[PDB]
Amino acid sequence: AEPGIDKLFGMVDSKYRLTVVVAKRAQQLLRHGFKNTVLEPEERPKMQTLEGLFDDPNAVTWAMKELLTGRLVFGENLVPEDRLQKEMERLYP
Amino acid sequence: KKEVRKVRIALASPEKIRSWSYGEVEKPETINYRTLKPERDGLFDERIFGPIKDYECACGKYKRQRFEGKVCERCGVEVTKSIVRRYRMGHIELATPAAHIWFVKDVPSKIGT
Amino acid sequence: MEIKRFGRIREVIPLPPLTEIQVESYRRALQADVPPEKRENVGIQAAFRETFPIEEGLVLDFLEYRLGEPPFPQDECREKDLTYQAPLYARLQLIHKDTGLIKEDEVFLGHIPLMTEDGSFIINGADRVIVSQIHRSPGVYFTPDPARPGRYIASIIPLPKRGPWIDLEVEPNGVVSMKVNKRKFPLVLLLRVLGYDQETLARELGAYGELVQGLMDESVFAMRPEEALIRLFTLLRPGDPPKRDKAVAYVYGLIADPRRYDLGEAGRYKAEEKLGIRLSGRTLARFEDGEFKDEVFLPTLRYLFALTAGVPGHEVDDIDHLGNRRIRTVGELMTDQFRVGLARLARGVRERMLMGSEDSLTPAKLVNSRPLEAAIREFFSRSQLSQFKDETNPLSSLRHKRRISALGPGGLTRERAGFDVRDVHRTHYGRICPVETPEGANIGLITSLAAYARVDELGFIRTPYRRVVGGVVTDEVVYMTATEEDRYTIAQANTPLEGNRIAAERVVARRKGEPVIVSPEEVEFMDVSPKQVFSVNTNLIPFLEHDDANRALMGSNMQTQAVPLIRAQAPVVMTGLEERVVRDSLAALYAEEDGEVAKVDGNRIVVRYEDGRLVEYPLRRFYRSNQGTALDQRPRVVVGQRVRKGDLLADGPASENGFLALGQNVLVAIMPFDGYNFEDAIVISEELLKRDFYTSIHIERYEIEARDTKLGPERITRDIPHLSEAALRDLDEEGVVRIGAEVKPGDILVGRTSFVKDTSLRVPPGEGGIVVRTVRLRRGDPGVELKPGVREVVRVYVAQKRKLQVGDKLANRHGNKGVVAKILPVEDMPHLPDGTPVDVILNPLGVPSRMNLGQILETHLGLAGYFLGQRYISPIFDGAKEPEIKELLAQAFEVYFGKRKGEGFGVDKREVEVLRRAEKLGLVTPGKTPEEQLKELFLQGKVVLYDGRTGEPIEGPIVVGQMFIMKLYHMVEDKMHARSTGPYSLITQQPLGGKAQFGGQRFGEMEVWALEAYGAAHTLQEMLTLKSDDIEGRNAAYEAIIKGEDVPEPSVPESFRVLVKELQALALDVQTLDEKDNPVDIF
Amino acid sequence: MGVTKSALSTKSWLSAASFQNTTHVLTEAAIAGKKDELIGLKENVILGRLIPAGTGSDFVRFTQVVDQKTLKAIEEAR
Amino acid sequence: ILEAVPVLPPDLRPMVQVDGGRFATSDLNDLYRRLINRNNRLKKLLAQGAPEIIIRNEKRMLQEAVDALLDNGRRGAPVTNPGSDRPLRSLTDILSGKQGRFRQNLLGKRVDYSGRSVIVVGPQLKLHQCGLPKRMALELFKPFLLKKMEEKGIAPNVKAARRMLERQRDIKDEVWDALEEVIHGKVVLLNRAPTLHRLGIQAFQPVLVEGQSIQLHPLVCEAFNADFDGDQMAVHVPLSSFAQAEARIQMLSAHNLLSPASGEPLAKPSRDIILGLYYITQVR
Amino acid sequence: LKDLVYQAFLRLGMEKTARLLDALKYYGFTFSTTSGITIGIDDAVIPEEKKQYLEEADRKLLQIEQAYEMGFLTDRERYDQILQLWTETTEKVTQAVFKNFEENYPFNPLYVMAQSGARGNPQQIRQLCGLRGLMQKPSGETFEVPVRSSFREGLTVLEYFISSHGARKGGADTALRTADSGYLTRKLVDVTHEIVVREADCGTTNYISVPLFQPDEVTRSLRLRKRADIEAGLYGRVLAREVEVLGVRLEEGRYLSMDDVHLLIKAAEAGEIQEVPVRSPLTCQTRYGVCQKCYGYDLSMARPVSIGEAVGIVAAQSIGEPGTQL
DNA sequence: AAGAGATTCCC
RNA sequence: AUGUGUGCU
DNA sequence: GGGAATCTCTTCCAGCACACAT
Ligand SMILES: [Mg+2]
Ligand SMILES: [Zn+2]
Ligand SMILES: [Zn+2]
Repeated sequence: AEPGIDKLFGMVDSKYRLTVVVAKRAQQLLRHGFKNTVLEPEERPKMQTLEGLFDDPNAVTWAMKELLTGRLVFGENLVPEDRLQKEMERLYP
Repeated sequence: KKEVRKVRIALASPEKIRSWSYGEVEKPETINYRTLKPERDGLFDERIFGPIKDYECACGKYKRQRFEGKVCERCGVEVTKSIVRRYRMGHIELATPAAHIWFVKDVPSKIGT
Repeated sequence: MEIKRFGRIREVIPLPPLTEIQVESYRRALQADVPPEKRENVGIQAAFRETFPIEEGLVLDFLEYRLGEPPFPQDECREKDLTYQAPLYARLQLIHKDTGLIKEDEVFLGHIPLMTEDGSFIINGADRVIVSQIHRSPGVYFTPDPARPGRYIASIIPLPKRGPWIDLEVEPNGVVSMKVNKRKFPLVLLLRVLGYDQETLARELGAYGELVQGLMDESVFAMRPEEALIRLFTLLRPGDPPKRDKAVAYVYGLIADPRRYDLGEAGRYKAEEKLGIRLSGRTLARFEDGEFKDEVFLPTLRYLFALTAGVPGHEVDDIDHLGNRRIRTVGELMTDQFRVGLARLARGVRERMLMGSEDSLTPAKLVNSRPLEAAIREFFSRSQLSQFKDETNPLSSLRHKRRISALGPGGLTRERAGFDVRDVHRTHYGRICPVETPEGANIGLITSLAAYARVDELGFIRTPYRRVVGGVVTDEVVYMTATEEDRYTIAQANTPLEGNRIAAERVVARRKGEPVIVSPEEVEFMDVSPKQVFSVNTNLIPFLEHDDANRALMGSNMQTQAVPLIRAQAPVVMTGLEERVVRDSLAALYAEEDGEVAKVDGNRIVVRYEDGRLVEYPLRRFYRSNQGTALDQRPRVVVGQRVRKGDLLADGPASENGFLALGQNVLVAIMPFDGYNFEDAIVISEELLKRDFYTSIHIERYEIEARDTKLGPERITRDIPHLSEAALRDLDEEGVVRIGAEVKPGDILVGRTSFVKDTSLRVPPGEGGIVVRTVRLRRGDPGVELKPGVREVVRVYVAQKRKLQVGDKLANRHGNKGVVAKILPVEDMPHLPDGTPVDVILNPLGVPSRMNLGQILETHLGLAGYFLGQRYISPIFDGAKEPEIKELLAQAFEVYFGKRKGEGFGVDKREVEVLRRAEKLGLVTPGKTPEEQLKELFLQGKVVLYDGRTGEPIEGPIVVGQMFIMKLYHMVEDKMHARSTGPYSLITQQPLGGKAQFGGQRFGEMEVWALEAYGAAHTLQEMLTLKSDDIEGRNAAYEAIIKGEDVPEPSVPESFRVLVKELQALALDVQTLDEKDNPVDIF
Repeated sequence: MGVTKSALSTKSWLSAASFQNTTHVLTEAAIAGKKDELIGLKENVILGRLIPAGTGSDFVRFTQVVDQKTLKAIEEAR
Repeated sequence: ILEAVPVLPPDLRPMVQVDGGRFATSDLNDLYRRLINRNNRLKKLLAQGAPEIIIRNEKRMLQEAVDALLDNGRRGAPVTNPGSDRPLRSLTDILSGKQGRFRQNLLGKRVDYSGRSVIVVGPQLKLHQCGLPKRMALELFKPFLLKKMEEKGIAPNVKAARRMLERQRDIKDEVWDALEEVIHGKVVLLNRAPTLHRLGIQAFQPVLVEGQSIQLHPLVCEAFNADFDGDQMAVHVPLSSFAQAEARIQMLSAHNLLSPASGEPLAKPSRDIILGLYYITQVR
Repeated sequence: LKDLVYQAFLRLGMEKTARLLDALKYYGFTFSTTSGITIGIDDAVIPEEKKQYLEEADRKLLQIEQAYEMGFLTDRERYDQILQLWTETTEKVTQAVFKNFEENYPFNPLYVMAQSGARGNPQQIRQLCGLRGLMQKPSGETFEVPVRSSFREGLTVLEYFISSHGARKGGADTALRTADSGYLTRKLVDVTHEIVVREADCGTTNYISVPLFQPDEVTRSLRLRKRADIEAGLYGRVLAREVEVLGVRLEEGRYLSMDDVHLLIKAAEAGEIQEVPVRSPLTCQTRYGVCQKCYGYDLSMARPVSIGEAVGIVAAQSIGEPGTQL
């Protein structure tokens, strides 16, 4: 099983909506620095060798455990296309 | 025009035939056995099709990326990689008109009907 | 060791030489044995005088023939890509119409492959073999009319494919229709060709069924002697009426189209012994004075009326009665092709008469070397009928020779007609195994010959039957044909007998192929032994009567892939054939004559023949099998010992002291274990690895060619142009790597270059191992082929020994296939109260659903076997039974338990608990003593077992014992792929190649459909381009991951932009409109 | 009409171009400017674009996700 | 009637050196060759003289030659001089056929990052995961492992790391641990032999197990009909994070616990499981 | 266990039922090794009444046979007579097998397998202890002499031979159709790939009434439709107009779970509703596609079908997979 | 190669 | 790169 | 104008393998 998927599949209209959401989140989370995460202080995914999942092992794990909390919001039309891309590379390294 | 939606198929006039063409294959020449460079304005010439090399031209007045969308003054070589070669068409101006056998040989004669 | 047989049916005759169908056929097929004046007209010789006296001034004649000294020996052919053939000489003279007789004996008009004493012909440097065929025996037959159950139709089959297909049908109207080629016509006209008068005909046919009216007539139509020809031609061959028909006569005559099956053999014996009475010549043409004569046509008509009327002695032919189906043996296939070649040779000699200069022209102007060549050449190398000799072990090879096929030259069997033909017909009893047929698709079309069964020249299988005198069984063995078997009443071999006299009031018998229980008198014959029903592989299965037919199939088809194990064991429970198997299969080497031992070397055994002769024997250690296994002979007698004639001297690749050893005798406990024996997967002791129980020896042959290209002559040198001396530490010879070295995936095997970049030969991603032999065929080659352009080849024999690992395929004789799952160490393995662990763990859930109780029984006997140290011989249906096995078990128990009872130990607390539970189970009887309870359990093959990893006893007794288990020819390392990014092809960007990577896995419509079904558009698209044929994006991803960034998707689909270009090539225009109809750039 | 007689004549000529005789599928549609509504799967798969279903469905494909830290920064200049 | 003949781009017709100096030229080059040989022989011909036989026969020759380029085979069969009696794969043939540009992507295409092996029970692992041998894991995840090896004190940079994994005895603890650090939540696709229904391919999370064969969970056997007696299963890796996302959500085994055919659990207890359970819940 | 998993699925969830599953997979194994369930030669306990069930058969046929020789019945008639004789004999012996266990040997290693969902099959267990029935002749007929023995005891030479006839046919029936696996799925996919659920709801209100009564068992006798069929013609679907029955009102346009169908059948047993109104792809509006309400449930689970599912492909495959089993 | 469809010829 | 053949699924 | 016959074109199946041959 995966981190509380029944909450997820229900959190959206179509099950594929969730896939696209998780995906694009992981993408912009990896591309614009792994710092625009919305749950990095204590409630954050971790690993086993050291505890170094705090940095950048998996991009999807983070998305799935991110949406679990009401920190983000999906939708069809929310932000103008170009502007989003630009300001997402501005506000982060 | 950024989102490809649907595709249509139709016959092409001489004009539209030549429109995708960037020059005429006026020779039956392929490649010299010695100089692997293209031959006499035939099938592989950089003038009609594209530069056999990457971003570099024929002679070598312009060689790098800085002048990306520029054509040389003395020889016409505008350059992307070995892709522009593989994406540009040439043509052949037949002496006497010839009909497309596709429309001739068929179960229903597209022209004989 | 030692042996105890149970079988009490006296095999009154030993089993015939197994590879005889391949050998005897070939020897009789040519007069190379006996002098060219001796007998044996048939085979090659026959083929001669069929197309030999080619009358025109052209009259050749058969003036003897001889050949048979090969270009190169048995093993040198195998190494140099040649054929163990012999040049064909054959003496040929010419006689002109006028005077003068010019002769020139030997003409190098081609070659002809010889056969090893085992039954294989080394063609094109590869051991190949031709199987036997089954088809309808060419003759006259009477089968019912398809749509009309009222009348019947005749039949005249004559092979080959060229040669008419004649049917005779009494058309419901009344008139009789001749069917030739396909067309029909009034048969009475052809009757008139042969010079029949209305009267004579009216007599002969008129005899009984008035139906003669149907044909006797045609007064206006049949009142002309030789005009019936002139008219038949008009109505059959739409053309000109001169003498062309008087010549087509010959075509429905002799020599040509109809069958040349000798005067007295096939056509004769078949015809007479079945129908009619007489045959006057191979086929139907006696033409004294141009006139015609016939003998078959009239009995065919006579028999037709007889059947389609009253009862002149029951006239019903059965299409697959087997007494109607010949078996084309190897020698027949060969001689047939030889005839085919001689035919075109004859066409040439006909053609050349017009290009003759003067008179003489015997040697050089006429007889050439192409038709015979084309005949004998394309056959052994292109025929669907000849294949790779399956040499997994000697037994498998033995099977592959004795197998019969239907699939053949097209003229007989097709690959689009089955389901009905494949089924076990009645007459296959004793002649063909109803079990051996290889499973899966194409099933039933391939059936091995039964054990005691053997071809009788005529083609039909013959069964050994013991005839009986009234009430006493005769010690006479008559080999009967299917057509003759049904004409009697035969008893089973299980029938109670006193010496040779029946001892039961009711005898189980079979009439015309059906169970009927009769009296001791009506017996006239008897089955020799129940071993005659099955093909030897099925005869290798103990307690066969206790296995399902489906299971026994696989069981009989498992041996055919039993990898020869370095330390192999003979079965602990066998049938008795093994010892014969190894000797008839030419596995090991036996003694030829009585005497003592001279020199037991690991390379030779010298023998003391009492006739002052010591003959030399090679013992051959590592000879790569055709399959990939290894063939080893290891000595078995010590220096200074007296041997006997026919006694072994060494062991074959699959023999232990002269028995068939195709695997191991491991102590198996049948019980569920964690999940490790889920399905048919098999748990295994680590112990078996510690004492190398399952270990093979494979030799992968690599190669390279030195083609002399013009841009730059390729050449082999001990020089690798670019980097390290470390890689050349193995390169000993100048170009060749050393022998005895260790090569690994990526190691350099051969060094050579071409136009200077390195194009050498390295070890593929699979595995190398240890080099054992290196062959090199230079330009100065003492008589070899060598491919065009190539200057010299370099082949390497890299051997390696592989142990039983997780993933290898394991199975038995009873038929249980199954992979190995986990190799639990010795500690945490089920072990008896005695310090003895178990070797293999089989899931019981695999037993009931397939009904193969055989394993259970071999295990039961295997218990007594393990504790008494003695194997057993249990024949097919006269093998062991319950009272016997239980009895022996009772004996072994005394050892297994008495040892403890004496030693100062007794009934363990655990044993007590297990017994207590076994009571409520209902295996033991309540009331006895613990020792007696354990005795009862030990009788049923069951016994207390400890968990091993806990020490808690498995609450419930389970059956343990030593069963026979082989390792199958499949392994894992043979099938292993794991490449991420590697070679592609210039011609196609789809990845494949074995340089440093294996090969990209195939993606079919069935996979794409699954990904599509899920809705994984990204994974699918990524699969169809990014990791396949799109090159632009391939390196995009490959660069991306290198830096640790996400895989970039492809913005512009590649296969689209290419197709646009391809579609614009023609007069077609591909316009990629926008959402609201506007042209959109793609580039 | 049967399954195969049906599928043999889908308007999506991209499909029939694959299985059926290519030359006639292209010829018959070339004369009459046939707009291939790139809707069918097998249709849209020959090309290489993502497939018209699942994670590629129009209903889903065009979707965006952001957090408050960016939602605000965008909220300002809007 | 086209009076101008469009010529295909170069690389779509690769005049390419293969080996030893052997030149594979797509037959389209040899087809465009004679078209020019007759074209310029017709145009030049109108200039000098103008015989009806010569010129008209020439027109027929042209009309034939261009047809050869378009649809080869409708009129005899143009062949390269005695050596190959094959007709040249014309433009019409570069499409229609099993190996074309319509049947192309639909059924073919050999994947890149992939493999296969013999199936074995995987008792000690859950539906979420599966047993995959070490060697496979290293090879399949070569590049990820490279980068992460650069992230740690395992290798200087990319190239030196590529040279690190070159020979088979170089694989040290460092590399393996890093290799576990590259996967984690990463999921792989496992394919069956004849794949038939949707559940024919299941995603699992790789577990670096020894041995050599692929280890698979018992329950999903009945799913894509797999028995342990010598069968072969394949394996891929959804590289893109989008592909990873869809794979571990809709293609994962633990999330597909019902058959799309009918509302029946297709991961129910099976051969051994049931026997064990039934044995312990009955009365005496 | 299967039904338990199905219920716990739609009750406890998906990710949970996974864990339940693996718990079963663990414990069941671990216990199956402690049980000691094995297969011995004695384990296949032969029924006690064998000799009598045969005796009363033999002493029966002996009479019937005579009736032929006297000239009472015809050829065909006695052929069918022996048929009925052994047809009933084997079936009766089977009961002796399955009862001998249940009575005297409750925990029979061969019994517990065939009983629970483990390997094993009724008529198969009949073959090990009881006797094999009459086998098939090469043609469509049957041998008038059945294999009167069992695999446990010695199955005789000739008997094996007469069983081989059907035994080989089996292979053809399965192996000749291992290749047909790619044929039906192919044909169906070609006409379906265009279909995908890419809609929320359509503007139509057309339905079908899936009948709850099979009219055609005997001549013309109306009666309850099969326990199975109804379930697959009503599960996870959508109504077109509210229908109240047993005492609870079913919502309009409601995604019926299995229990909905259950209580519906119960209500139909009393004489309430003969049919049920339902949305189906058969009557959608979407040209290329099918909407959400029209399709229904299935999404590898019991959820409303997601918007954008590749339904056509899935359906084609689900009709294709068990094609070869025919 | 075998089956189906289309075209041509004869009634 | 296609055909023949066998082996396994 | 219709019907029958003959010729031509198209379909030609689940996966891997090992082989050989052209
Ligand atoms: Mg299998
Ligand atoms: Zn320049
Ligand atoms: Zn709808």
